[PDB]
Amino acid sequence: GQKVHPNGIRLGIVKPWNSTWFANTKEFADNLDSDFKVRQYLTKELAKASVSRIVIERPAKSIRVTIHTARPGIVIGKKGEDVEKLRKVVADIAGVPAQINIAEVRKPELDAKLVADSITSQLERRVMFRRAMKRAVQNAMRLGAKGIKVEVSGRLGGAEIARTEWYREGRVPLHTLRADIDYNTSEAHTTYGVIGVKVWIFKGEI
Amino acid sequence: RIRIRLKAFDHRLIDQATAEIVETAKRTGAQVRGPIPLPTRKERFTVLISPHVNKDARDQYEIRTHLRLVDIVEPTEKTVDALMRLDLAAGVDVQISLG
Amino acid sequence: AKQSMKAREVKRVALADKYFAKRAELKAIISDVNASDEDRWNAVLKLQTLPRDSSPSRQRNRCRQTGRPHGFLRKFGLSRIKVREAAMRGEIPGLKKASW
Amino acid sequence: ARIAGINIPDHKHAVIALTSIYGVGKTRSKAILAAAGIAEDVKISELSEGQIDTLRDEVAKFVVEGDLRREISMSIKRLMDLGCYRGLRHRRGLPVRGQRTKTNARTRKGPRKPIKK
Amino acid sequence: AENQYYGTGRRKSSAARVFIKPGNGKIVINQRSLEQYFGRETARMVVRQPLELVDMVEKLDLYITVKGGGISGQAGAIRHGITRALMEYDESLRSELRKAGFVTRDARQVERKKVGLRKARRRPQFSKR
Amino acid sequence: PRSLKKGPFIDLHLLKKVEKAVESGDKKPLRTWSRRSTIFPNMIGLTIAVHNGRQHVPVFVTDEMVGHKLGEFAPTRTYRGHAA
Amino acid sequence: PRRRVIGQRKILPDPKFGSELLAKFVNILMVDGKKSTAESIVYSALETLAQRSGKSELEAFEVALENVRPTVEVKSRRVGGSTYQVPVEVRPVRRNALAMRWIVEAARKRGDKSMALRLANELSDAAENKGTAVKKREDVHRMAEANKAFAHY
RNA sequence: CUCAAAGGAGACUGCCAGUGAUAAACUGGAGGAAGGUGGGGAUGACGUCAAGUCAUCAUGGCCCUUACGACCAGGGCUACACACGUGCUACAAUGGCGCAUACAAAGAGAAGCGACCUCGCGAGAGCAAGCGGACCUCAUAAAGUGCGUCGUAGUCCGGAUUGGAGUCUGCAACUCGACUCCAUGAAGUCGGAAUCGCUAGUAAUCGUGGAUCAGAAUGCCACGGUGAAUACGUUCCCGGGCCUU
Ligand SMILES: [K+]
Ligand SMILES: [K+]
Ligand SMILES: [K+]
Ligand SMILES: [K+]
Ligand SMILES: [K+]
Ligand SMILES: [K+]
Ligand SMILES: [K+]
Ligand SMILES: [K+]
Ligand SMILES: [K+]
Ligand SMILES: [Mg+2]
Ligand SMILES: [Mg+2]
Ligand SMILES: [Mg+2]
Ligand SMILES: [Mg+2]
Ligand SMILES: [Mg+2]
Ligand SMILES: [Mg+2]
Ligand SMILES: [Mg+2]
Ligand SMILES: [Mg+2]
Ligand SMILES: [Mg+2]
Ligand SMILES: [Mg+2]
Ligand SMILES: [Mg+2]
Ligand SMILES: [Mg+2]
Ligand SMILES: [Mg+2]
Ligand SMILES: [Mg+2]
Repeated sequence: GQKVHPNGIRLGIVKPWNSTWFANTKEFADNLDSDFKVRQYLTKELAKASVSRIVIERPAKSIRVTIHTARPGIVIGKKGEDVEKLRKVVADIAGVPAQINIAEVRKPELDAKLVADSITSQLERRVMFRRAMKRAVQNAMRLGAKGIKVEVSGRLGGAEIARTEWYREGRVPLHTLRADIDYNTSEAHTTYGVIGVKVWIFKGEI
Repeated sequence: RIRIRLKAFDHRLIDQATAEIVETAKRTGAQVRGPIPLPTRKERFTVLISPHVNKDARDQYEIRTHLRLVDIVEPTEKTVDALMRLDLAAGVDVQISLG
Repeated sequence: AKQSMKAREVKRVALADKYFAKRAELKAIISDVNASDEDRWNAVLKLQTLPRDSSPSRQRNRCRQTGRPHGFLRKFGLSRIKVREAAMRGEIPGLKKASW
Repeated sequence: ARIAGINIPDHKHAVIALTSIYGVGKTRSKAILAAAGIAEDVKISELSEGQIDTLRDEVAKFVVEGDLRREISMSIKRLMDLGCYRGLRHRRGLPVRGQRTKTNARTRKGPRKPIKK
Repeated sequence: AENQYYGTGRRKSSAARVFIKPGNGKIVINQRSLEQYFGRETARMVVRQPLELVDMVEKLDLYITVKGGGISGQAGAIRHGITRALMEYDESLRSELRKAGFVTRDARQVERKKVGLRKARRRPQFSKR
Repeated sequence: PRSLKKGPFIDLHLLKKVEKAVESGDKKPLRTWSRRSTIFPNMIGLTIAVHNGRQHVPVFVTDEMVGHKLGEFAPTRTYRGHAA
Repeated sequence: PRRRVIGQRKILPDPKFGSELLAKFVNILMVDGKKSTAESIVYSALETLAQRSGKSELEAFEVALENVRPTVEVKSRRVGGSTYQVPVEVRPVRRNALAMRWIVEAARKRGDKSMALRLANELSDAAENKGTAVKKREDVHRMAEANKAFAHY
């Protein structure tokens, strides 16, 4: 059957929120819309920067955006030129003074969003889906995840009949609430249509 | 006397803010009554989870707004100015009243 | 929703904002108990002259990311589907799965 | 026990007995009794003629029985021969106040009429 | 038997504060007499039951304030609070009170309404076709 | 219905049309799409072609039509019975 | 049920007399959870019965229950072939439950003015071995007697 | 002290007895607020039905491009010989009506909730506090209880339908809104074959709130009050699990 979202079910237990601000009903929707626009622009702009997570905070009449990246040098540029440009655009979009922080994602092979994006890029480059998933699982297991599962669904290899294929190593205990499960998805737009990728990575119980 | 009203979606964050407020208020001479835990507000939402039909398949969500009250009675001059510059953490709403 | 359907809503919001007060004072004149019997008639006739799209009752709440005119939620400004997606991704502060 | 050309029950309270007149409900009956100065819980059997005659003119103050029936028939006939939407609804026997006709509407349509072949 | 003894009683959404002291048998609930407050004979019996069990009905004076719930819930909460007050007064009555079953707090509450059901458990009428 | 304190409603364009028609001898039908306008005691005698959705049907305004809306005399749905 | 895990639920005794028997009777008579209304009806009927007879309310009620209580009923038993109506002994608790239910149903079926009056008339008829619920006990006993030959299944 | 909300304690077959293969475990007892998964929720394995959704969105391919795109007014989605599903209100006296009088929980509010006072039979209107709220408003809980009446009648049951007169929202209540007043007062007197839900604070019954929303719930989601009956048992009906043939 259908499964609960692994991040959503853990949002108050072992996982943190991606947006941390307080608002009343008067500006809640406006803040949500501005966050959506900011994340949209940042994701579109930093497509090749290996961005895994965009955290947004609103301390007081200002916006602070933390970008978790595996290529901080590419994100920042020479003496902060690119990050300054992004700060300007984010301030323009949000209508408030903006402050951009860069967080380091060491070991990108252990980050669910980055793994899914890598598999998706390979699929769009017409790499064998089996090879892509096996490589991702092997890399994560070698780096030391307690478990990983990768699932790819759609017209794999351009087949007329779509199907779902998944691989798993170690343990991925989705029913354990206190389990550190990093889960994320991605989509590849191939000439035969859309292929969906889901990645679960287990990092031990807290 | 002045009233400090603290709103937060996270009770740990609100507890940290109240602890630092009462510390920085008691250090500067003025005494503090509280902190007082006001009743938590629980806003609830129910949504249909299927894109089409299946009326009985729903997700129920809630937002918990925690509320704290801080009394500062007999505020000194060095007490008053030692409050707005504290710059509490994000996600905490602070309302100041001159009661 | 369609692009034209979204443009209709933005135009309606703009017209309502533009003609806000010019409607309010006419309605006050019409609803005035101690008003005369001919200035009331003139105000009633003038209220119809304004474009229909300037009335706030012509606006339909739509999802701010898709344009969906059904299943809207005011607290978030989104339809139920998008609210669920954002909540699961963790993008709605303080919102989690409830149980009591 | 004879008001407005009809006979009212004698074993009932005055307020209940007065409603038997077409055009008199509970509220109008209460108003008439208050105007006449008669209690509501007294049976009209134990009422002297000097109270029935004071009820009669109070009843005559209103439009009841044949006059009311003629007025209602006249208004409905006016709708029908005007031929407005309400008049057409009255002509066809369908509900006139915008109720659903896909189902229900049995009060206006009578009992069900099965289709013939 | 020289100072006030206190008990807390709870039943459904009712909470009752009971103050007990030596006396002659006068009971006040929310600044009213027992018969003035509880018009139900069942509620009166529920209130009186611990005193009848312990044979100390006319040796004590009862001062009780209650809020929440309804008549039966308030009576049960009062009974629980009276039992606790008597236990605070004398600790040898715990065995007999537990044997009578008054020490137990009745935890039965209203079951929540659930999605897809008309009530806590009543389902909508089913039809095969 | 419409509150008494607001007075009966009438569309301004139709009011102008009937004002221009009553003073003249114009007996041509007054074509209109305004079924929401109340019939006023100033256009008894001339014919108004009210829209019903797909055409304009002419109603001859009489005294007894005062107080009704123009659409009350222009039915919108065509019905002739089932299997009749 | 299959698992045999059902205990017993204690019932508070009735206010006026402290009889769980009468409390169960009130529970059976009660509709829509209106226990105070049921208690008032039962008390009025019991006082009418007590003033009609020479015994107390409890004694008259016990006489009526003794006259209405069945001893053997018939239950269906399906074996290889056809189903038989086997006579089975009724346990005392079910005897009381059936007697009360039959009395309440007969009183509801009666056509007097008030429910308390109907219940009093039904109780008096039961004490004199007349009327419904007594005819019902008789019918049950007759069926058991007619099917006595099957009292080994 | 009730309570508000943070941090802790508590329940673990922990102890006792018996049974059991020196086991797992079961039966009962003590203590305790709670006893054996304490109650309820969340949580849905590998998969199945080419199950649903190209009309939330996204997307391969196909198709239209002075039109299958775009704007507007009016109408329709509310039709009506009929058939089915899901509900509401009843058929009454365990009740209707009148007067008096108690006892809840949960929640919402700024183009918002709107008190007091006055006017109106009423829906409401005028004026105008307080409240971004444990403070103010929505907001009187109802069933209940006491007294009186109705006295088994298609009724003082029932309130459908229709005539007349109004209120409010809204440019605008004809098609096609909700509510109020006066009058009108239909079927219906417990429902064929058949069929549904429920094992305890459940069913039944009684009110209250919220989302949507200018206005427009008998639907949906949620909250308390009162508060049952019965379960001997697994032969039979339905679905399912394990071994075997
Ligand atoms: K139907
Ligand atoms: K497509
Ligand atoms: K329309
Ligand atoms: K209709
Ligand atoms: K319904
Ligand atoms: K039905
Ligand atoms: K009647
Ligand atoms: K309408
Ligand atoms: K088999
Ligand atoms: Mg589109
Ligand atoms: Mg609208
Ligand atoms: Mg009459
Ligand atoms: Mg309930
Ligand atoms: Mg179905
Ligand atoms: Mg589990
Ligand atoms: Mg299919
Ligand atoms: Mg289909
Ligand atoms: Mg249009
Ligand atoms: Mg439809
Ligand atoms: Mg009636
Ligand atoms: Mg069960
Ligand atoms: Mg609304
Ligand atoms: Mg098994």
